[PDB]
Amino acid sequence: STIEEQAKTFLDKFNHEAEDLFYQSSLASWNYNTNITEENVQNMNNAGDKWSAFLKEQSTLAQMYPLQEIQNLTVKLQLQALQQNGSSVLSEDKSKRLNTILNTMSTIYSTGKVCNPDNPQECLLLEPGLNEIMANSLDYNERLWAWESWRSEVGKQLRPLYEEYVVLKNEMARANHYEDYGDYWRGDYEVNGVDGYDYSRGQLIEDVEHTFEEIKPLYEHLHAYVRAKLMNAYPSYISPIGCLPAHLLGDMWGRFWTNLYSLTVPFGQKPNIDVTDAMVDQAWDAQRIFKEAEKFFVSVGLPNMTQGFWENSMLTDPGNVQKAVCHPTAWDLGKGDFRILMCTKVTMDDFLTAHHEMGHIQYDMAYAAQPFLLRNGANEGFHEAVGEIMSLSAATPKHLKSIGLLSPDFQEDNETEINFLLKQALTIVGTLPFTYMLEKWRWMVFKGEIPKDQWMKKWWEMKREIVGVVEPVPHDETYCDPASLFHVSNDYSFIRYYTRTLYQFQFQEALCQAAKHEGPLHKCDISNSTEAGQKLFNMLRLGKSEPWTLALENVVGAKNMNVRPLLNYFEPLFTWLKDQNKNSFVGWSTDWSPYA
Amino acid sequence: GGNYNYLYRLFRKSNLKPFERDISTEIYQAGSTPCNGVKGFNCYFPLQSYGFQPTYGVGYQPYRVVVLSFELLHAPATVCGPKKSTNLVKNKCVNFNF
Ligand SMILES: *[C@@H]1O[C@H](CO)[C@@H](O)[C@H](O)[C@H]1NC(C)=O
Repeated sequence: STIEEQAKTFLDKFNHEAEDLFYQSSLASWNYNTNITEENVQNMNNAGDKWSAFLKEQSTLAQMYPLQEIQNLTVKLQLQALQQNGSSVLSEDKSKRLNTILNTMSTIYSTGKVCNPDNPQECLLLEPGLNEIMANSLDYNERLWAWESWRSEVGKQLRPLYEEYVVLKNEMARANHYEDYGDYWRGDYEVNGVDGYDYSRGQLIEDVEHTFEEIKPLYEHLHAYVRAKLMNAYPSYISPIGCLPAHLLGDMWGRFWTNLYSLTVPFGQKPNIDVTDAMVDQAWDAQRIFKEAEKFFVSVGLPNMTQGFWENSMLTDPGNVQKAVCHPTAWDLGKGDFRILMCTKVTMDDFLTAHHEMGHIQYDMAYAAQPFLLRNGANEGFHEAVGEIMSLSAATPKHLKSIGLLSPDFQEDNETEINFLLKQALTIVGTLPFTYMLEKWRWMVFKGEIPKDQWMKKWWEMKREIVGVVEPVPHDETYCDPASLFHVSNDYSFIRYYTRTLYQFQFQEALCQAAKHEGPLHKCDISNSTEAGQKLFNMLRLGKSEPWTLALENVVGAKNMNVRPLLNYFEPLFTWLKDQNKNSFVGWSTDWSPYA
Repeated sequence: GGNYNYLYRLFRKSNLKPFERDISTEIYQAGSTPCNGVKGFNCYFPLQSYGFQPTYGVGYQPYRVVVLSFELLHAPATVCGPKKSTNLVKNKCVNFNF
């Protein structure tokens, strides 16, 4: 008879058990994180296995509804969220093979072990050591050797595994009403409900590169300045016509260029803004750090955290043999239980980390009234964006002086502002082209357009053309270079790490207009601004119940995905670089290589 | 470890009358498929047990609630509040409410 009325009853029956079972699983995971021991291992085992073996029946029964007639949008979305069969669309043997291949690639990638040929008794791991040697040093031979070692003894076995992983995943997508794995990655980023806010999978596909050309000159100016600094430092190791090699960046895969700020610092005479002395001298412990960090949150307008979070959650000093994980995480156990997991120290870095964690807690509690299936952000790029906005607005010297963390007689000038802008850019814009090229290559390889053999050459040529990174040493076809990365053997969509920064400044820009603040965007602050909190919370409380296209309307007034505020942020840096690369050409030619 | 000794009705065919109590454990039939007292294609249990724990947040922890309803039926009144009395005095013209 009825199919939409009983859908409500089925959803309620599922949610009532799902909430408490997820609470139990989260409690067990938190207990083992606090109690790293054998006894707490079976706790997570018997929580997670029960959760999966119970959600499997909920997924099974959530197909008896012909989801083409339910009038309610929320009910339809909730039922579709469970109508997916996950990876249970292939055969049992195919699924077992896929699980085994993912397990073996995950185990292999986490077993870095390369010795020096002269001393084969000292291998090195991806832990500090091998990475530390090539990340913090002024050398060209040993750093290149380490770069080759991590990409040769580990980069050869990942290719056969990835070759079967790609084809099996694409076959699963084809059996899953998807042309490829890329559209499955974008299945979440597709809303087809209310008119005017419809988003298709190809919209992001053809919009990522549409807005990419605008950020090209900003990256090119920084690239030219870094290359000129490399001439100033490395004698005749980089061609001015071309570009700098890969391993000389400072990172194994060239994601970040922050470690190269030491060799590219314009004005090192003025010290960077550090309040470690201020907090240490005035006796600021971890609890005082949290208390002073939440003052900004309550001044913006976010509600104060309830009692119980300060008690159940661990804060600082794991201390004795009872160890604890130091990974900053935000726990939403359910039933009104929120907790933090931190190893807080007396540091500005820990200050910003605590601000990020508080932002995560606030956004997690924002959608508390949502159902179990809708207690999440509108998309994947809002939690981290909200977390980093507070860190951006807390590192401003004006806020530090406001909270009495800086000397009131400060004489901040354009020199230190330019230096801080350059340092922030070296971390922010230094990864956006790399993220774009990696995501584009993954999309193309999962689309099947490029054959199995034509993998390395296309990747290298498009990295040279877009990012401008040349190969310090020649590479052969059997190398699987992109596979030697964290979010390639763990099945992680990496486009999410691209839009959120573009959202961040937009939000900041909007917050700037919701700040009544006149001046530079980096000095724009929302301290004591209640409107900035109310406008944000009006969308934060919505959660995933509303489309993210509709969600991105109460803060920024433009639905279009255009990179307005990123260039506005680095305007002093852009105008200083224009006066810097006057006699040095901006750009690169894909014709010069260190080996040829 | 989790207390599940308190249950609440989640589904019933008809709403409760003013001052009405339902304790029947009859299996609910959400859909049009009748069930012979067992869960099935469209049958679910009306009663759900809370999972009250000391670690639960505000608004989820158990609360003891007592409702006092006062009735004044035509029968003679039985329950009335206390009446306080003062001290007596003598040999002075006063007014009294013995
Ligand atoms: C942590 O686990 C150990 C067993 O490995 C147990 O003896 C101890 O009581 C536990 N501590 C807490 C706080 O649960």
